[PDB]
Amino acid sequence: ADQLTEEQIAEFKEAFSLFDKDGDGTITTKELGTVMRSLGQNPTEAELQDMINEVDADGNGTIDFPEFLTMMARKMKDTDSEEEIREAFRVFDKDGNGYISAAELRHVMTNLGEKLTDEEVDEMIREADIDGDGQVNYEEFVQMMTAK
Amino acid sequence: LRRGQILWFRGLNRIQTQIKVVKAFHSS
Ligand SMILES: [Ca+2]
Ligand SMILES: [Ca+2]
Ligand SMILES: [Ca+2]
Ligand SMILES: [Ca+2]
Repeated sequence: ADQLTEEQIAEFKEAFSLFDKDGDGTITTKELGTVMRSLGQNPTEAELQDMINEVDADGNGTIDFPEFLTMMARKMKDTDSEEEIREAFRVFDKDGNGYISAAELRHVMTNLGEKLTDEEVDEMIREADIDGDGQVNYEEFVQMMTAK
Repeated sequence: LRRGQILWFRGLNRIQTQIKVVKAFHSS
């Protein structure tokens, strides 16, 4: 528990609503599995049980706030920003044709929850489209992800 | 658009988190 400033409860609160589908005040097997599904994986039902049981200290079948912080305090794992670099490409390149297709990008919105219109879908593409080839190459992808 | 970094990048940032939560469950 390295979080002693109030401000941090404030931050954590917002975070809770991120996975709380039914805002029941508890994390359940249903909402757990939905979010992972978004990760592009097809976990089996038994996965919901095995995973929840491991974190569920009180054996009540769900994860509450106290059980939440314990993990957050020890969840300081260092992810090399590179881990998501190459991997993020494979997801976008659905058919692995060596290029990022517009149809493939469209699905990305759904994951981020941007609910972009046709206009904005085309707009983003223009930004990376250094040439009127109508497709986004690996080089263009990097230029855009070159944030920090 | 200038500074198109915000639009593109924003989404990248969330994905890092996506799996930050679950890693706790798996434990490597
Ligand atoms: Ca919930
Ligand atoms: Ca519990
Ligand atoms: Ca493709
Ligand atoms: Ca291009």
